[PDB]
Amino acid sequence: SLRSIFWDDGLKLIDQTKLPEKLEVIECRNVEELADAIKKLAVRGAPALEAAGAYGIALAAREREFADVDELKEHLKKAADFLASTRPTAVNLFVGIERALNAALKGESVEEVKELALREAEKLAEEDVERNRKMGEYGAELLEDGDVVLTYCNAGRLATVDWGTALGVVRSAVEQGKEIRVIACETRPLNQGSRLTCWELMEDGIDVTLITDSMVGIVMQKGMVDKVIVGADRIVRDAVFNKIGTYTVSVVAKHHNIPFYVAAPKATFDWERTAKDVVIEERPREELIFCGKRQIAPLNVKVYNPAFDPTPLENVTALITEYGVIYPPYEVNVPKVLKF
Amino acid sequence: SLRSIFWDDGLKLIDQTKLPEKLEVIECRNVEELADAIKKLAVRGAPALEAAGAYGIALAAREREFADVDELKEHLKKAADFLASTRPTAVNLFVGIERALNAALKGESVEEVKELALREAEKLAEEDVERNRKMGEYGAELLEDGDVVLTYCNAGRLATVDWGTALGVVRSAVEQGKEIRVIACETRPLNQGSRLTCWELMEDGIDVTLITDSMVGIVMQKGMVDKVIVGADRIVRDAVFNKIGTYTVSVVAKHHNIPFYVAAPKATFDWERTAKDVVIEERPREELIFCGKRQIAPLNVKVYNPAFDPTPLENVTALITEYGVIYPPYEVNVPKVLKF
Repeated sequence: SLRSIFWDDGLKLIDQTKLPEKLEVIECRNVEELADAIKKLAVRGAPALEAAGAYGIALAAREREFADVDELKEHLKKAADFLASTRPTAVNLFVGIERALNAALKGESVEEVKELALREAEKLAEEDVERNRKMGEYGAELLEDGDVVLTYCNAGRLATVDWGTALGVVRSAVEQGKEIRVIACETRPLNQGSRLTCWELMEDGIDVTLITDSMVGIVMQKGMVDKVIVGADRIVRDAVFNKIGTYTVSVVAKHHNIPFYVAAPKATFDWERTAKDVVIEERPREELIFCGKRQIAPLNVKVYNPAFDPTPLENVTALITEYGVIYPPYEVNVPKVLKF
Repeated sequence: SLRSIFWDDGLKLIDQTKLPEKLEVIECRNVEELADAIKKLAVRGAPALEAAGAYGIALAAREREFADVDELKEHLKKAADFLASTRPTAVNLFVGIERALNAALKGESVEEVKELALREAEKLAEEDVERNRKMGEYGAELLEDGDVVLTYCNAGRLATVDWGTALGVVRSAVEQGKEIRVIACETRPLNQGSRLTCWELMEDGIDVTLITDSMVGIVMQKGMVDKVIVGADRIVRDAVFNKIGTYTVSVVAKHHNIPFYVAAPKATFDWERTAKDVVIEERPREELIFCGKRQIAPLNVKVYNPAFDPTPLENVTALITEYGVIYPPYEVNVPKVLKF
C-alpha cells in the first residue's frame, strides 16, 4: 500500500477527500497547494501533518531554482511562516515546519539547503512509521486470535504516514497470524469511520463491519466486542481528548467490562496539563444541517458541535505507546514508561 | 399547529417526506392517493397509521357515489384489503382499517355507512390526541421550570395524530408556564432527530439544540441535561424497545444520575413477552453507505443496521402513560396502573 504522504519526484499525498469512492494520489508542486490540501483535510492526522510541514519546507526550497543561498533561506523562513499560519495551533504541523527549516538553514550552498530540507523531512516521516510499528507490536500483545475490535474515528494509516496508531495495533496482530475483525463506528458528523477507516481496512483485507455510533450500546449488549481501541488527539493527566463520541463509547465499554485502549505516541501526551486547561473548539454548524447536499435539519436550528470530548483515565484500561503499554495508576506509570 | 393527519372537508395529512425543508399538506381525494402517501412514508407512526387506515375507510365511502348500501359495503371491504396490503406488516394500519370497517358496516343506508365510517375514524384519531394530552399532563409533573430535556428519535406530533408522547410531556410542561429547552440527538441513520424533532419543536416555539448521537456523553459530562424523555415502540416485561441508540443514551444517563423517562400509551405494552421473545429486524444497508447521493462508505462494506435496541427496565426511572406515572418495581406497578 501507499504511505498517506511521501516524496517521489515531488510531494505526493493520498487525496482523502476523494475517499471512499476513489483512491487518488495528488501532487503538490507549490506551497499554496499543500496549504489548501491541509485546509480541505486532504491530509490529516498529527503525523501526516508533521510530515506535511517538513515536506513543505523541502518543497518550498525546490519550488523554483535559486542561484543564491541567502535568497533561498529567506524564502524558506517566509514559506515556513505561511504554512504554519494555515493553522497556528497545529503543534505537529509546527514541529514539522521548524525541524525541516532548522535543518535546511544549516546548509551553506543551494544544493545543501535543498538536500538537507528533504532529508530531515524524509527522516521525520520514517520515524513516524517506525514509531507506529513499534507501538503496534506492543499493542498486538493485548489482542488474541479471534478478537473483534471496536474502533472510533480513524486512527489508521491515513492519519499517519503509515501503519497507524489504533489500527496499527490491529495490523500488527493480523501480521502475527491472529484473526482479528473490526467493528467501526461511522463517527458523525464528518464520518471518518465510514469514509476512511472502512476504506483502509477493506483495502488491506481486514474484516470490518460498519455501524452507527449509537449502536455501540447494542453491540456490547450482544457480546459482539472483545476490546475497544481508539487513538488520541491529546492526553493530559486526568483525561484523553479524542474525536467527539469517544467518551460515550468509553462509558458503554466500562459498564460492560470491555477493555478500552488508547493508542498514542509519547508526543501526544501533554502531561503538564489537566483537562481543565483545555478548551474544546466548536466545528461548523453546517456539518449537522446538510449531508452531502441533502438538508437534514431546519436551516436555522441551533447546533452544539464540539470537536472532541474528554475520556477520564478511569475509563482507560491501558495506554499503548511506542515506549510500551502503560497501566494505572497513570500518575505513577506514565512518567516512568515515557521516561519523563 | 396542524394535526399530522386530519379531516376538514376531506382527508389531509402533513407530507413528512418534505420536512424539514418545507411544510406541505397532502389532500387525499381517493383511496389510491392515501395508499401512495402511506407507501412513500408521508404518514408516520403507529397512531397516525391507525388513523390513516380508519380515515381510509371513511374515504372509500366518499370516493364515488353508491346507489345501493350493499355495493358501498362491498366496496369498503375491497378498500380495506387494499389499504392493509400497502404495508402488510403495519399492524396498527390494519387495526384502524378493521375498526373503521366494523363500525361502518353497522350503517343500514348509504348515508349512515358513510357517517359511521367517518365517526369511527374521527373517534380513533381523537382518542390518540386525548391519550397524549393525559400522558403529557401526568409527565409534566416530572419537569420543573428551566429543565433542559434530552430526547432521542422523534416521539412527537409527527409520529402521532397530535401532541406526541415524549414531546407531548414537553408541550404539557411548557403550557404550564415552565421554561423547557430540548436537546435533540440527530438519531442516525435516518435522522428522525434532525429532520422531524427539530422541525416540530421549532415550528411550535420550543427551544431546541441539535447534537450528534455520540454527543450524549459530553452533554451530560457538562451537566447540560436535566432529564431524558424518549418514546417507545414496544415495552415488554424486562425492556423498552425503541429506535436504535436509545439503550446507549440510557447507559450514559444512568451513569450520570440523570432521570431517564419513557413515555408511551398502554397499547405499546406487550406484557406477555420478554426481550428474548422479540426479534430486531435489520434495516437496509444503504442507509449507512449513502447520505443524500454522497457516498460515505465503500459500496461493498459489511453493515450492521438494527432497527431498535432494548433498554433494560433497570435503566428506566419511570414510565409515563395516559393512566399515570409508573415507578419500579414494574412487575408490580405496570399491571396495577395500566389496569391489567
